[PDB]
Amino acid sequence: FSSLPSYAAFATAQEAYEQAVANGDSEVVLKKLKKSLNVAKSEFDRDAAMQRKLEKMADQAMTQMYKQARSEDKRAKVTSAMQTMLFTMLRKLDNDALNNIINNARDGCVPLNIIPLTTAAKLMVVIPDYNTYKNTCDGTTFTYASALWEIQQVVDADSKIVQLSEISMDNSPNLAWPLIVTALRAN
Amino acid sequence: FSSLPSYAAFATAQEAYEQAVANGDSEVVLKKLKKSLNVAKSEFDRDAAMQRKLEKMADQAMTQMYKQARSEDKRAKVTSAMQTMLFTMLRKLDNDALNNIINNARDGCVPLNIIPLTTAAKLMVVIPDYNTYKNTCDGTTFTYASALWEIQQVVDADSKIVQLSEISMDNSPNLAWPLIVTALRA
Amino acid sequence: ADAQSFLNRVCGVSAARLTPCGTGTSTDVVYRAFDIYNDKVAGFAKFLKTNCCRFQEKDEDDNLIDSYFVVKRHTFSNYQHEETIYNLLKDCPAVAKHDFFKFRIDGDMVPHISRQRLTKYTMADLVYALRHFDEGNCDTLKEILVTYNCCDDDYFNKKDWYDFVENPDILRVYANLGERVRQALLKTVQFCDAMRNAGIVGVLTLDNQDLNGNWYDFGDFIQTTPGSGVPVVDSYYSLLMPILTLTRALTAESHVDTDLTKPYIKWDLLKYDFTEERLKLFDRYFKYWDQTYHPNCVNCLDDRCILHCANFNVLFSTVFPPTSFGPLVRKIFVDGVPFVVSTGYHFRELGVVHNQDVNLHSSRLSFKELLVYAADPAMHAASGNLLLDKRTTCFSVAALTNNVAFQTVKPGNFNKDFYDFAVSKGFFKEGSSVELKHFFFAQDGNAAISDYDYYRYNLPTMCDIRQLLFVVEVVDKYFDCYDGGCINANQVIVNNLDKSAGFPFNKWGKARLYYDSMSYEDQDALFAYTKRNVIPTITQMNLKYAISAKNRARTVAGVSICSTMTNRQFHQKLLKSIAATRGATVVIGTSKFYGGWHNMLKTVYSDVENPHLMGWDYPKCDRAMPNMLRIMASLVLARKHTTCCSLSHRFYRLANECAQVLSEMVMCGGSLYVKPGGTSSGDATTAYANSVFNICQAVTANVNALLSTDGNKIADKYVRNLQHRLYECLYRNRDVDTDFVNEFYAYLRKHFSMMILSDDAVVCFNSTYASQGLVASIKNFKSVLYYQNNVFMSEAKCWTETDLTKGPHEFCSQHTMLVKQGDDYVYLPYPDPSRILGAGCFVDDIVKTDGTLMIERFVSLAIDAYPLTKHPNQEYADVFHLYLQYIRKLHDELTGHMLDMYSVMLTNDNTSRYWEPEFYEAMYTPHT
Amino acid sequence: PSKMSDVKCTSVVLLSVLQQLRVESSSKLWAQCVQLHNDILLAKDTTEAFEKMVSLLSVLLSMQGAVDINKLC
RNA sequence: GACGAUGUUCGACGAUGUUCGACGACACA
RNA sequence: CUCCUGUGUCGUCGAACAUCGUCGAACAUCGUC
Ligand SMILES: [Zn+2]
Ligand SMILES: [Zn+2]
Repeated sequence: FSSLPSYAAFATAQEAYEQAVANGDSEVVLKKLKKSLNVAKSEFDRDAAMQRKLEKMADQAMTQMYKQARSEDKRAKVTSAMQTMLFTMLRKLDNDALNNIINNARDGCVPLNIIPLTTAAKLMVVIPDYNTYKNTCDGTTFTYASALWEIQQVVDADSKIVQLSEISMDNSPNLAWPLIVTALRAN
Repeated sequence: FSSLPSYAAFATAQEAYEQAVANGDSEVVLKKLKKSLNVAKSEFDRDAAMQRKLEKMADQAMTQMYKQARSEDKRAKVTSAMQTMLFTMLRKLDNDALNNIINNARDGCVPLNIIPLTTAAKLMVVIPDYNTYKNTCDGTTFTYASALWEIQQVVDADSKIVQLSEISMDNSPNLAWPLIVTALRA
Repeated sequence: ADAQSFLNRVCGVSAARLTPCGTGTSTDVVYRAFDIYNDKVAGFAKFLKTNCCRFQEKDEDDNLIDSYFVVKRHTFSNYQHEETIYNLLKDCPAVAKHDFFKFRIDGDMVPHISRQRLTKYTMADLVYALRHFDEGNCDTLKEILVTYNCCDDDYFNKKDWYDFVENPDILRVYANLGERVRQALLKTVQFCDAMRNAGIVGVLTLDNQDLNGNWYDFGDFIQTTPGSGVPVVDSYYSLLMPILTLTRALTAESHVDTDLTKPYIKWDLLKYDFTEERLKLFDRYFKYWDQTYHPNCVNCLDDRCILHCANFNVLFSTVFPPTSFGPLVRKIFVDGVPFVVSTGYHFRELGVVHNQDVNLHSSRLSFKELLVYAADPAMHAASGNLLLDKRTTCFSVAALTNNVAFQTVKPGNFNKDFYDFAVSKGFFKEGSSVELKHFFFAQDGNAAISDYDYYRYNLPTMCDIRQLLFVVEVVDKYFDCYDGGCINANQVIVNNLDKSAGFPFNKWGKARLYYDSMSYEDQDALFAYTKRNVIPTITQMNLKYAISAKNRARTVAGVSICSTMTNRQFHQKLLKSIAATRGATVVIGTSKFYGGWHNMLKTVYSDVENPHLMGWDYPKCDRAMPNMLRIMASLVLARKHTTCCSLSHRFYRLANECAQVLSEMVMCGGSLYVKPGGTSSGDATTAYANSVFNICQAVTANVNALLSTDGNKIADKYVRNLQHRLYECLYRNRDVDTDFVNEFYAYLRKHFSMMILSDDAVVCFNSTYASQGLVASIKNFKSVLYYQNNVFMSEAKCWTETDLTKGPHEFCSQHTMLVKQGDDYVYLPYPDPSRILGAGCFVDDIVKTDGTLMIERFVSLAIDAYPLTKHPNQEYADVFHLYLQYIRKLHDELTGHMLDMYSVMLTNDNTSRYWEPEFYEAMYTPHT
Repeated sequence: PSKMSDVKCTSVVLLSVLQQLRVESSSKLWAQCVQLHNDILLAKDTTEAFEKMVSLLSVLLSMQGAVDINKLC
């Protein structure tokens, strides 16, 4: 706190006031030394408070700079995550079926709802009752979306593998519904 | 507020100021005693405010730690306090079916499926001994959950179906005796 | 005798076996529905037809069939005029025979006109029966349904046969009239062509057409030069339109040769345009509707043109395959790597719309491009498996994973200390008024999809456009006192920055991450990009874990961060100006504390003369809300952007709102479904679009109540002129009459006061007018909901209060009670005591059971439960006193625990205010 | 109090206890438990809520998780 | 230059009030 | 690895401003010598 011009004036005025009070002279000079001690201490408190203000400004700058060094980190992390996800889901995407149905359109613009309907190589059927199963996925192969699918790995609501022989009319109250049938587009 | 060093200064200043205003002195004496009280009271307000801030921060940091400890205790003692609460308030209901079921299940006669409510639904309960079988069942009727059930078949541990006239005091040690009985609600 | 001679003359030449239905004079049929407009009366009401003498025809076996020989007895001038006008249109096949003749009735040659073989009812009768529906007075509708083999009386024997939610087979029963209505439309077009070729000018009304299609009553027709005739078909088509989708009139257009006895048309699977088909459908059924129809609403001229053409598109889109709507993907090469991204959209209402900034062959992706490419459902659906979900009837796009997710809800946590305290204070006894009714209900894995399946209540609803684009003007007048427009990214006030960011952005952070990662320039660039492109996003449904009185699951819809981020900049200025205005109709942002409830109530009651109160509800408000009314709400909200956005910017913002909130792809479970319509819970402007829809339905009920009364019996001349001009501004005027819009708005605000919050309303209406039929009653709301919302509003959920000293029976789940508060009588809102006790006893977290950590919880519950202390029922006040005593006990035991666990006091010198009613009492008094 | 409020609160506590024992990992059992709980909470007659409480408690006692002689000591 | 008097000037402190911000909780649509 | 939008109130903490008071201390004016 001694790095200010008014701190030296404060120390000097204090020393002069002490040398005066060690003698006890007349009040005409004593009061003037008290006034000088004021001017010193007043400018001292002024510049010290200004020093506190500037130190708090520096602290605010430090926090604002420690927050940007984390906002940029988070931005880079989420950018990497997003584009990794895009480039990853794109590898199970590009094939000849998609490039075949797109090249048949008027201007390469097809609806989205027919991309999995005509290019997906795996179906998933969720079946609530047994009559729905009997009318939908009876047998090992069935027909949906103008294709021919090949049942494999039918599971239940608990994600336990159900065998094709357990799905009967009498055993249906013994297994947890719905069943999630997985199929593969037969070539 | 009385233990700080400023206590003596402020007290002496206030006492001298009252004693001087009670005297009726000149105008300079009033202002000088007011000056003494001024500086004393000001420094006292200063360190008293410091103490108030310190004590408020202390109380805040204490109550935060208390809340943390209690929250951790609540989240840790769950799954062991919920069960004792459940049984405490199940004993208080004092029902004739729930108490029967609890007593059987604490003796060993636990069910194997949900106890049905319809007139022709199947119930399978385990029976671990003969004396447990002796008081719950006579002849064909099987009393469980304060209701009559009619036995269909009784099996042994190895699913060897046994009849009813074979379960007796002398014939008991010839089995493994987790007999799963079956019955429908009468 | 004379009657027998008259009968033989009425037969004439045809082999008609007639029986005298009624007698040999006028029959005076009981209350047929007419659509009249002359210098005295105007409206679509039920009048008393009295100048006909009908004879019913019987075939062999002498059993009666549905063909009548209506014989009129009008004067000579009209006789010759109708004969002259009929000798021209006679060649048309859409014209009933007429057989003009003269018969000596009393001695002197009375001239008669005998239209031949016409059905008991007309098309106006069908339209009035289906539009003004009364569940206990629908004899004409039953007779029409039975006569044409839609059903049989054993169908009406059951309960709720009319309901759309319960018994949704009434949809099939109605759709059994579709081919009849469609043949009527074709015969109307034939008649219009004959009128044009013969040079006839006249107004086509609904009441001059059989339920077969044949036309008659050429009374007000004027002859002109042949080839230059002009039919007027505004009222006809407009009154008819709401039943073109109710009865599925154009179902036969999905078949090969447009007949129901043939297979469906196997549309090309890659086809998405369907514009020539829409123009063909329009020119085939609505040929003489003389207003330009834009199949693609991107070419429209303003928002009224958008509403018009979108109405027609929502009719015509029921013919095309459902796999041809949704985003239009396209192969994009991002640095030699082929993407599949959305470069358009095909709406059921807005036609086809293409993105303007589509850049094939990119090099690198910035942050906003990564956002718009990770938010599209194109890359997520093109890469996932197919899916056939047999649990719903909603269209399922794809499964994003290899297995389905079955999400459950847990029960609540019992707060046993509060319950023990309550039962020690004498609560929860046998036969008590205050009992526990609000619990935490648990759900199993089949709850999310069973709650998503309730979107089956959103059916394609075509609206009466000529009245919808007048109701929209009156609603816009209701929303004039606000200030809206676009704002920059640095003016947006976002609260709760740590909430989820939708799908897929919730894999990487909350909304804080995406609001800190994007500079203000990135957000401004994204917003300015959504004004030239459509960004389809994905919402996420997930079950709600809260306390309620019904055991039905509750889902919430988490919309993405792109959609919310840009909708905020679009709408937030207007939304804040709505929430910061007091004294208006939409009481959003008005508090109930500090005398706010009293102020709201005193504002509703403002100046009504014979005031009654009234309140209704919308069954399945969010599932069943039609798409036309949601588009109308969006346009009314966006009408504030008259200087910041051009016309194309506003259209592309509307397209984005639709593609993101109205008909987006919903991820319910781990699979993408197609949402048919409704409202997304998590949309930025839900509580305000709901208010616009509420006011729209109320104004529609009012115009239906005023136009459907006999204008000959309105005793007041002012209201009679107002009804005349209302009809003339609906169906005879194409432009906007701002003077009459202001006049009707003033009429409503004076005789029908409203207090609208999101789908919750209270009305203080003039009871004398509502009894005479000059403002809306509850039956008018029931009718309007039936035909414009596809729900049946049961009058057991509505209420009515004739004594204003008791407030509304319920508003925002609060009851109202007039109490004395310091020489003044004020209205105070009190809750349901079961709700407060349930919030006390059952919590949703194990730490909220401790109590001492959660004293502010009970302070807030006691703030809400204070006004119960003014109730005349003693248990209601005991609720509040119980909460205060429990707060005191909690403070005592917290102090004990702090003194024992630690060793320091915690007086706090200020916690004694919560034990005493002064705090809570001052919470309900005006500030100063 | 009344024998109804106690039954509803006990059914809440009982389904909590069951959920902590990982019954949610059985579709059929959890569906039945949820049905019984939601039916006890909406019940009006005390003589049927007790039957559904019997059924739910029997779901709990058929397992082997909760040591029953120590709880009911 | 001193004496007395008022007020102007900053800083610390106390309080009140105002407004904004962060966190927690409750209710409603 | 899940919990949306909006509104409104309460509680705790922090910041800024204004007023008053506790005051410490410079002096700008007046009267006198
Ligand atoms: Zn248009
Ligand atoms: Zn704008």
